[PDB]
Amino acid sequence: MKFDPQKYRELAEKDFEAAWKAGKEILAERSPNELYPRVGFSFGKEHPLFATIQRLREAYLSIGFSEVVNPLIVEDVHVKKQFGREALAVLDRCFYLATLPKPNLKPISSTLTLRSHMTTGWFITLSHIADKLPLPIKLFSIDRCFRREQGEDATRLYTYFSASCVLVDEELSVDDGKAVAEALLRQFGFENFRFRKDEKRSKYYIPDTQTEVFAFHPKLVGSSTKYSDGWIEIATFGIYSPTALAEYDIPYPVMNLGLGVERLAMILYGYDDVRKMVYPQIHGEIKLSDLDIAREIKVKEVPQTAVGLKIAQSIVETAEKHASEPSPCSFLAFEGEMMGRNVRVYVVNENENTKLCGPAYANEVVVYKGDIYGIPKTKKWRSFFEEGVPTGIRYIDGFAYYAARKVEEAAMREQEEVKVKARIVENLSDINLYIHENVRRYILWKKGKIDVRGPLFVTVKAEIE
Amino acid sequence: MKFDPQKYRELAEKDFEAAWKAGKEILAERSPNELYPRVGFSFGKEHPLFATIQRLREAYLSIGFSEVVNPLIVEDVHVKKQFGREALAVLDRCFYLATLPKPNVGISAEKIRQIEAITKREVDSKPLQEIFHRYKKGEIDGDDLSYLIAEVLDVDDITAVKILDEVFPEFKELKPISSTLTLRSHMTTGWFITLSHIADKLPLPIKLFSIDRCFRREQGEDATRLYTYFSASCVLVDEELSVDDGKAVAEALLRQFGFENFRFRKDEKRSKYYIPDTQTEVFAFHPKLVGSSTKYSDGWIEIATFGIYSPTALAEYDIPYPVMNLGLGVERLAMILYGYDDVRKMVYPQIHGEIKLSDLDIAREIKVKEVPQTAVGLKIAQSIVETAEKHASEPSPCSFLAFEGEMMGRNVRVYVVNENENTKLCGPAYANEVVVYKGDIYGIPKTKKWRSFFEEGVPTGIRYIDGFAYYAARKVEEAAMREQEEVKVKARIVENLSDINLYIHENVRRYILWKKGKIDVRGPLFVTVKAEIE
Amino acid sequence: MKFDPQKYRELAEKDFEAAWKAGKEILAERSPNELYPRVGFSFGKEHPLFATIQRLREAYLSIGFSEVVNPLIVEDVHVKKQFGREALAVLDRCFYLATLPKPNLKPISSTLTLRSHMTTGWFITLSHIADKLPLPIKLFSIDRCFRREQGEDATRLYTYFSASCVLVDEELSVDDGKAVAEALLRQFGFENFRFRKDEKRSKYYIPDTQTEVFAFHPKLVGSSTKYSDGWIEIATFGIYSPTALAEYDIPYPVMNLGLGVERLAMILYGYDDVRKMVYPQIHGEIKLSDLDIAREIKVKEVPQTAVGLKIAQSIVETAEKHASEPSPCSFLAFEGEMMGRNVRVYVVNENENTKLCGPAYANEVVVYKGDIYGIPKTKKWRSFFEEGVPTGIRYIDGFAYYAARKVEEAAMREQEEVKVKARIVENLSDINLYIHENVRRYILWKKGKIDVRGPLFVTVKAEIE
RNA sequence: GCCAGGGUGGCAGAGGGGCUUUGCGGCGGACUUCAGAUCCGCUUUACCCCGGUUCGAAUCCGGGCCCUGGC
Repeated sequence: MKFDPQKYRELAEKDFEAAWKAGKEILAERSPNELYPRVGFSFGKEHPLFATIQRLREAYLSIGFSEVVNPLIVEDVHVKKQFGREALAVLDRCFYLATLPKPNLKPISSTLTLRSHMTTGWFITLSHIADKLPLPIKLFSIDRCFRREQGEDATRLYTYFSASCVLVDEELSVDDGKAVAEALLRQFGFENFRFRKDEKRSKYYIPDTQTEVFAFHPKLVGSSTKYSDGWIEIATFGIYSPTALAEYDIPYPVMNLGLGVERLAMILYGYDDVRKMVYPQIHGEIKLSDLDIAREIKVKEVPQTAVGLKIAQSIVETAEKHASEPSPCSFLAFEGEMMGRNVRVYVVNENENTKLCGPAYANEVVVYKGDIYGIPKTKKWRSFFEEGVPTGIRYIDGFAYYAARKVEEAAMREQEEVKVKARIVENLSDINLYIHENVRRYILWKKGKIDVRGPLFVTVKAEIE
Repeated sequence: MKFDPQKYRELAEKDFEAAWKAGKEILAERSPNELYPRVGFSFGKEHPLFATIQRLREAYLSIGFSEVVNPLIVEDVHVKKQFGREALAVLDRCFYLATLPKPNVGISAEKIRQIEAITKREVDSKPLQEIFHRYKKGEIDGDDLSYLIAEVLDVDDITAVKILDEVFPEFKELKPISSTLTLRSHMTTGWFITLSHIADKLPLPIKLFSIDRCFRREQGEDATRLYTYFSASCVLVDEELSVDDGKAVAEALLRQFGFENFRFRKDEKRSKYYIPDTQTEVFAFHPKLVGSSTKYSDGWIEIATFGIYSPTALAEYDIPYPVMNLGLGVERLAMILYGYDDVRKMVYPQIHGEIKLSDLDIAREIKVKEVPQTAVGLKIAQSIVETAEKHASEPSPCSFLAFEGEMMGRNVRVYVVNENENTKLCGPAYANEVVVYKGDIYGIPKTKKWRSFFEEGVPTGIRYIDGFAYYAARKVEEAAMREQEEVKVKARIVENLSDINLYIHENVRRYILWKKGKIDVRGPLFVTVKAEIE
Repeated sequence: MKFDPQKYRELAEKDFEAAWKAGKEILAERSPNELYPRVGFSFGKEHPLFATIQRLREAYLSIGFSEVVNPLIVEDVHVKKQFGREALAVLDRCFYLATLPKPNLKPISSTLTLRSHMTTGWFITLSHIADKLPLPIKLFSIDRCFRREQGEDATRLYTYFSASCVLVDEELSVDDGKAVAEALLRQFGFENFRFRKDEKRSKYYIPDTQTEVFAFHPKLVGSSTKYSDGWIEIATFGIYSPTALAEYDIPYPVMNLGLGVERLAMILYGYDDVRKMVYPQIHGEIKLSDLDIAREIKVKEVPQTAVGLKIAQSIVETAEKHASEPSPCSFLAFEGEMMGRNVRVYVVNENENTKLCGPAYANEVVVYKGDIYGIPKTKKWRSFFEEGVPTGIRYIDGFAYYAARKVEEAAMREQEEVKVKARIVENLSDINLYIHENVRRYILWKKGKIDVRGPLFVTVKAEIE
């Protein structure tokens, strides 16, 4: 709480030590659900796809290439202008745009298509600058492309990100391509590169320039796949053919290297299935840490009065040392006034030969691997207690609150005697604990279980007058 | 050049000052095209649109929202689910995905095909009535290097393409076929699908954001709208919600971009997917706008919009809780932060010829054509100037000694003179320098009449005599190889850069023209270099 | 609130419109202090110094230079090794490190000094790589330096940040220096550069290489200073002398360009006084937006019961249209049961000839330029209402809550009649409004004022039975 | 959305059924010239897109777009 400088300032000159020790008075007194980790901050988390995209941007910028937004929607005539005759084939893997005619139903296609790869737009862009700006021109762009590859999903998606670039100089060669691929891929952890001529020999690439780049990443050696040797095809590139360049009045050769993001991303953040990486939401991949699930386990009924706390608090203090004495027996826990009149708290076990508290009064709730267990701190369960996140809430701890807050109900009810007992524990409920319905449905969905059980056997009587 | 530590140590330990001055020996003697600005490092620049998007990411992240990738291509059924009846008005402003069907090589064009002479161009090879049939079952793009290179001989596509053109006119009868698939008009269309899968399996509140592309038609014009755009959207999922929660987010978001005051009016559209009376329009005030030419003189501009999804559509996806949705339009925000008036010019500049090259960049591109190739040549010119500088007002004729040394193992002596009389050694334009100012290349002399071109422009540091000098030095150097014995190079008047030995790659030339720039480098240089090589 | 899909899902098929309109039922009902802008998110803000540092890093990286941490604490023998004879002078502007001897008081100096500029550490670093790594070597670093410049503060501080770099190649010249300075400064908005030989001709720089770079920034033209012409000295550089290089076995020339951050930062974020930029906290520069001050203006006593709200709410609805009728007069506002018994709310003015409500019942509280005003939405005050942030809380609005929550006190008090009236308003208090003591001390410190005054003249009687 | 004047080559802007401006600038060449000017040759003979009238349209009529004096 807000204190007074002087007080402590002067109170210090007298006896420092006792002044220091006094400090503890400013610290707040926290109720159950106001304690860690039932309380904590949060923070946004980014998507591996996008993250990688940004990483790609800086990568490209880190090597001279300036950013550009290339045309996305274009007329198929462009694709035709680029692939000479082989263009008919290409237009099959591409989509077209169809609109709905204004009824004064049935969609009407148009010559408009979405670019399959970045290269379709490059020529459009380069046409306006290849002859005006000073050479060498280095441009790059990381945007969306659309492709109808068989029109499936099991293999690939309809929309992907291309991390493309183009180099424009008087003299170029398959070498400049290799050069860029390296500089780019190195910044991502790749260490060794191998280039092999692409067989499909696409017509838009000067015959025999089209290459396929293979890179070595240590993060892949020993991978649960064929990429075990560490290598993978990561990018392709070539030099545009004078044919296509001419279609747009571009006088100089052009080197174009383009890499698929989704793949890099999977490699970078360790995903096996593209779809499960980019669309985790849909493919049920939602996840919460043990710590998070912990924070979600809260007390249901907590003493409202400041007295109730110090009451249930004691209720526990007793059963901690007297959970042995054979019953019938009794121990006074608390004595004081609340709201208006004195009260006494009792803890016993009316049953014959046995123990005051059940063998599970001191079991702690802890989370681990997605499960909410209820277990005694025994060398047996250790691991769970040293790799999971313990709630810090024990059976008694959780019960006592129900008790204390219960006499509180009678206090303002005019009563004079309350019987709050508890035998078995078949869930969190029986222990004055809960979790939001959404986290329940969570654990359920994640096929996780909640083994919160055990014989508590603990009764508490209180009398107000 | 490299030196020796030991040496320099043992010389400095005794006679310091002497070592110091002796340092100059390690520096390099740069030739003309090796001096600033003729040389420079380069760095890449970011595109404003993308830049803004990155900021947006951070901005959202900074306020608790987590990134996500919503579904982009979706079945219009979803729209119909989100707008109830009015769903029609929308789907008309949307694009549908059409695709080319396969050329049915049977039935329709099989009967009237096997009645004539199928193929003639010697190709033979067993009837690929099956390999060409797999084309109706499932093929691709790079499959053209499968039914040719490995079928009827002929590598890759040396004949693969034409055998399809001159033998099968069927391919030129294809037309895209519409479908039920579309391209989201706004991030919202995809939010329902994404939220459907988690709105109840994750802890509340749920804060998700995504900055991705969307598509929409609008009078099919660019000066009225754009075909594709970016939406920096977000959704807030919690039990209790009110437009307040929408305002708060908006503020906390825009506040990271400068805006200092916000106002929220209700949107008259009252869209169906939003609870009635919640679809708010958010207006924010940003300084950069105040006192501007745009319609945002006062500083206020509608920057985003938001509402609370109608429990009607939530059900269409089994979402029990209410959800808040705020959507910022990227391009605009970009335009503001980076000062652009016209969207189109902002994002697609290259196409709209909004290219530019600062003065310094032009200066850097102005090189020196003829440059001495020998360590001797340089000195020759350096001196040719050295003398041409001193003896500048000597009534013609006359002559002066410039350089006397050995070049390629043959003594040489170069001189600077003037043939005519009744004048001075060098023209009144020998001292002019090439400076770049406001996009033009000038050939002016330092004067209180030109100050503005030296304190705002960027001097190349090259003067007529400098450029020329280097030219001559080459000539004399060339003769020292042609084994000649007397070359007298001369330069009268200057019309352009050529008459000075200065040139600029063609593209830069074209750049200047495309920008309506002028190169005014004229003047009477008048100078000759007589060099006797033995 | 959490609704049921089916219900609305089916309820929709019947009559959509009425279903849609029904939606408003899930929206939360917000109390006064739960409304915007009395509620809102927050977010960290970065420091212009650091921000600039980072900008510098990327700048350097953007041009090939790799990062390095150079020695900060070093023996003055190094400075000596570097400045030949002129070193005695240099050691005056530098600090030394002194420790306290272990008493089995009086600090004991040592030969240890903190680097004044980056150059002191460079040689140390370069010595280990200049001959091993492949040329050209490009390194940079942006860290702290210490200097005893006259030992003041009015002119400069004891600690500053250097944005330094070094280039190591076989052939170098004052040109490479200029080149780097440009590439670097351009990325920050500078457009034109001019270099002039530095007079001090420091001995560690090959005689006549030491240069001073001047850059032109449009953001400066028309500045409230001599930097009006747009130019400013931004960085200095040179080529190390063979003398010093030899002291560390470095065989090749070295170009070193170093720029002062604090200055760039001021230029970038528009600060006139260094100290007020980097240490704003100390030099009392704390600031809050009108919007922020707004959020801080809250209601002090708000109706606890759901009834109280709809009560005071009406209390206002009446005085909105009946704040005219001459008094004595009366108007019934609300009639209903709360907690257990019916109640009626009355609003009048027992005084002779006058008006029911004071001429200031409808004045809105709004913030502007750091001041909390209380004014009527009149064409006169417009600006304030269109450039400041209006609370949305009007005199009545704020009072009514006090009223409603007041009958609420009598309701659970057994009473049967409450007189809640209000005449003058000499502050927020008199209007059931407040601001945390820290914001008060704020406005005070910022010499801002709170003109919340005006004749409210409004009484409210309620009777429970 | 609505009255109307109009939508010509790299730039400006005259005319108006087919022949047709002009100036600037540019492209190449010529000069006894010591200063920013001089002369000769030069382009795709230019006038949105779809129809209509016609022997013939950039110049006449309808529709789709673009600037503007305006509602």
